[PDB]
Amino acid sequence: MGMSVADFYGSNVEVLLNNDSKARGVITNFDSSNSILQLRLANDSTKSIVTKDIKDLRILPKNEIMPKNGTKSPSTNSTKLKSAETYSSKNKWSMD
Amino acid sequence: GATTKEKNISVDVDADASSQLLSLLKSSTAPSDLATPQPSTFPQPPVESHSS
Repeated sequence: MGMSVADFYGSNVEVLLNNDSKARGVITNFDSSNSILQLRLANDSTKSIVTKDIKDLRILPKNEIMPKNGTKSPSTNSTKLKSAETYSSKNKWSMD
Repeated sequence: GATTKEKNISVDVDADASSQLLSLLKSSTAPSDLATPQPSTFPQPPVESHSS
């Protein structure tokens, strides 16, 4: 039907600017009066860009954006920091 | 059975929606802004609801 940008706040998308340069990041804000868009990129960096310099916009795929794979990946299986005294391999239950 | 593409899934992400975001920044677009003038109404309620 039709939605406003407030629904797409926090969306990760890529944007090509009038100078044929590309930049992608997760949106944080947009001001109607000045049309000014803040993007918070996953490298812990903030960047404010005024939308008027946008030549074109596109939404990127969710996860696996840089790396290319052909698996469903139902679980993230991540263990960054926070370690316990238990180890798990493949799956806790097999042939169950 | 077997299909041409190994991946099918369902999800929701049409390539045409990306154009709507760039279309909004470029112009209002609205329901009509190109064909000849015609009798139409554009109500704008203060609050929108999906269920009632």
